[PDB]
Order: sequence, then C-alpha cells, then structure tokens
Amino acid sequence: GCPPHWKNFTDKCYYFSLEKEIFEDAKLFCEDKSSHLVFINSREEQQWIKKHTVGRESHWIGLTDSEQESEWKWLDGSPVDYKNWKAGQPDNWGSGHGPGEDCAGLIYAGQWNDFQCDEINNFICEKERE
Ligand SMILES: CC(=O)N[C@@H]1[C@@H](O[C@@H]2O[C@@H](C)[C@@H](O)[C@@H](O)[C@@H]2O)[C@H](O[C@@H]2O[C@H](CO)[C@H](O)[C@H](O)[C@H]2O)[C@@H](CO)O[C@H]1O
Ligand SMILES: [Ca+2]
Ligand SMILES: [Ca+2]
Ligand SMILES: [Ca+2]
Ligand SMILES: [Ca+2]
Repeated sequence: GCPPHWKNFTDKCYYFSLEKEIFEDAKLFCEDKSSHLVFINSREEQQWIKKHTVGRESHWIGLTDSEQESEWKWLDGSPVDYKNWKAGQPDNWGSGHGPGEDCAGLIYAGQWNDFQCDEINNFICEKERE
C-alpha cells in the first residue's frame, strides 16, 4: 500500500534513506515527499525501525531540543513520550563552544543519541498510507 522504496508498518509508510544530509536538509527532503522525519511513538515502532537500520550509518529522527535545551519535542511540537536514549545520552557534547547537540538520531542497536545538527547522517521519513 506504500509507494515503491517505502516500507509499511501498520497504516504508515517509511523511507529509510540512502541519502546522507545535515538535519535541516533531511527535514526538507521528507517535506518534499509529503512526509516528516520519523516520530517514534512506541516500542513496537522502535523495534520495527531498528531492524531496518542496522549498519554503521546513523539515522536522523524528527526530534530536537533547539527551541529550549533539554526540552525534546517532535517536529510537530509534541513533547517526547516514549524514549530510547542510550545510557548517558543526551549529553549535549560541545555546549561549551557552541549550541551543543540539539538533533536526535538512531545509532547502534537503534538507541538514540543527540548530534550536532550539522552532522551528515542518513534519515527516516514517515507518512500516511493512502
Ligand atoms: C567507544 C567510543 O567512545 N565510541 C565513540 C562514540 O562514543 C560512544 O557513543 C556515544 C553516543 C556515547 O555513548 C559515548 O559515551 C560512547 O563512548 C562517539 O559518539 C559520540 O560521543 C560523544 C560523547 O563523547 C557524543 O555523545 C556524540 O553525540 C556521539 O556521536 C563516536 C563519534 O564521536 O565515535 C566513537 O568512536
Ligand atoms: Ca510514528
Ligand atoms: Ca542547544
Ligand atoms: Ca541539546
Ligand atoms: Ca550525544
């Protein structure tokens, strides 16, 4: 029920990018597809996503704390509920010389980590099946 290149999970469609881009460019790419950087709302969605992203590349998800440091929300303004940060993260590395890390992404085993938004990562788009 999803366009080619997209994977289905329940009634949603996901795109696991081959493209590598900084956060804002990733956000823009999904918007051009009438989708948004993935919002992970449950352990089941997290697990399904995990199996489609094993590999060395990291994947941007639609979560940031740019508006207010430590206040993580999805792009649609929804406050983070379900969470899967790796222990010790988010650490806002480098805050002493800049804005730190305000963009979230999936790393090993699917855990979340905060990156500087100018880091080049793969990404995941999400949208409704039509
Ligand atoms: C063995 C090692 O240190 N690997 C490096 C990554 O660091 C690990 O993963 C991060 C997410 C933390 O859990 C570290 O404690 C752990 O050692 C390292 O990842 C970067 O770590 C930064 C903190 O030192 C920060 O969290 C950043 O967001 C994260 O990307 C990567 C990239 O520098 O290199 C591995 O070698
Ligand atoms: Ca979702
Ligand atoms: Ca910040
Ligand atoms: Ca931050
Ligand atoms: Ca980090």
